[PDB]
Amino acid sequence: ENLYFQGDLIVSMRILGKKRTKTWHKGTLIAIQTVGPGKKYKVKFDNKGKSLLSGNHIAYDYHPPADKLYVGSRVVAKYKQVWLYAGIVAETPNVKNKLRFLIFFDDGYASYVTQSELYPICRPLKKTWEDIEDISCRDFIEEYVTAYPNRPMVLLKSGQLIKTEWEGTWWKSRVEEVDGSLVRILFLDDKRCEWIYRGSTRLEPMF
Repeated sequence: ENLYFQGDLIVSMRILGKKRTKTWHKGTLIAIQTVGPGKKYKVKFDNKGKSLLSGNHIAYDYHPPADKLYVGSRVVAKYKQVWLYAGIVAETPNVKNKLRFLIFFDDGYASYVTQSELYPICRPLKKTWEDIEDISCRDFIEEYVTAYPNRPMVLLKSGQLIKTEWEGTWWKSRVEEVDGSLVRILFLDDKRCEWIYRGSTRLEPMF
């Protein structure tokens, strides 16, 4: 069946859709199609083309109120070239994170963002992490979200020497900076930095 309405979605609304690049882009919802119990959403993007997308691959083009965001909420967020990329809410605003949202992006990256940097996915899966492609990231997120608020983390201080994983091996590294539940690691040989979640198994003390 072709529908005009489905939940709070309405044909002709402006929306965000996930392109094959895995980045998300502005478009118009031009059809809603059902095949038995399944639903698909046809989006005409502003620049490039039409896609027929599942409901977990479209997002509303507004910022959600804080009371609709939980740990485990499926979102699209500003990713640092600024793109929109999918992720999971790991923390909501509190004193210890200076009232920011912590996002775990689908590729394993973590960042603090503000409400104005977030968009809600329209039809998230019941287990929101189940559409994370990478099995290792998917399993990590499942454990994190379901164990929350029980969060094993390593206490780290600037100047501390540790081993950090990159491309499957351990590297000598130094803590450069700490920000909430994130640590900025300097890889000593490569002399570049990366922000990493303090409960990541990439930090040798967590492994």
